[PDB]
Amino acid sequence: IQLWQFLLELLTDKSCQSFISWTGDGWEFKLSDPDEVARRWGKRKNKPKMNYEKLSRGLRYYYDKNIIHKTAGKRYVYRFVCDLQSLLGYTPEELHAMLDVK
Amino acid sequence: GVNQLGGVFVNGRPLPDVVRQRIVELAHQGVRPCDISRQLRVSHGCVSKILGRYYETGSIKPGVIGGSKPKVATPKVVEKIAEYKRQNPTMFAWEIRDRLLAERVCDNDTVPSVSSINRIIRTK
Amino acid sequence: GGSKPKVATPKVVEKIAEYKRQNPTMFAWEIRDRLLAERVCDNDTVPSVSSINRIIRT
DNA sequence: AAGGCCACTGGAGCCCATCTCCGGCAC
DNA sequence: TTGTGCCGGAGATGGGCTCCAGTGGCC
Repeated sequence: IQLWQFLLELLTDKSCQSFISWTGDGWEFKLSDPDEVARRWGKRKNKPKMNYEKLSRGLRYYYDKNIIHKTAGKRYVYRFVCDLQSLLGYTPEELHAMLDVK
Repeated sequence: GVNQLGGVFVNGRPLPDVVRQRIVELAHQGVRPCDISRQLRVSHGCVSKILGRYYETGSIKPGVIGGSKPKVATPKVVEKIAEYKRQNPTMFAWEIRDRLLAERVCDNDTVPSVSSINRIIRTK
Repeated sequence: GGSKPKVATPKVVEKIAEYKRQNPTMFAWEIRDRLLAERVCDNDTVPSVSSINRIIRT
């Protein structure tokens, strides 16, 4: 599994909303608890030494692949820029509703 | 498949020689590996491997894929079969199988099958 | 005529499918780990990581 | 008896998607 | 900055994949 997909998995699971959630603005999301997110990624890939520093580098790696962009002026805020609509078959507002996004 | 750089690739297969040549040529011309990776749409790890191998070997050729090493056709077992045939050209494969055991060159697990013994006879 | 299974036995092939049932996020080496711990295969009968992925593809 | 036939194995090398270490730059 | 936060280069990893030498019942 790829990092961007893993985050999507977390973002479409209500029980994970205390550490990662949609901001409501399109496909923008926030790592409310960046360290919990890094820990789970480390567990999913069997990488005991994963940490936010490396997770963060992983996100920077997506910048020019036009998969994910980082929102300026804030910390822990990113935005999927690939066309999730086509992949998921859902619209942003539409998916947020299925997950009860404030 | 399509990698994250948008490049078409065949999982498990070597990058076509023509692309391999272009990677070496672009680096030769001064293009940064990260730029070669992005422009040709090849993972930087692959570009890194190809270039590293080229500076070290002079070749753009990928390694040899596939195959396996002998399991029963051990170097000693093979020489023993040859020694048996030289001693008695008419000895049969199953009789060879029996002498390999009777002399303990093989266990009931190591001993080559009749097919293998003849195959060994035929080839090496 | 070709050959018959030596490790991809119907029993091992069924357990692998069962392990993929519990959690598809398993790596090949992990299937080999449980397939070995639950004593479903002998350390000399356990499929290689390559076989396990071959079994999964088939 | 030996040879043709071929499903089955596992390790070889492959590219990918990171993992990891680290230098740059702005302040 | 003897630092913090963000960016991005490239050798190291190791996963599933295709390959294929090697093997062994069968006729």
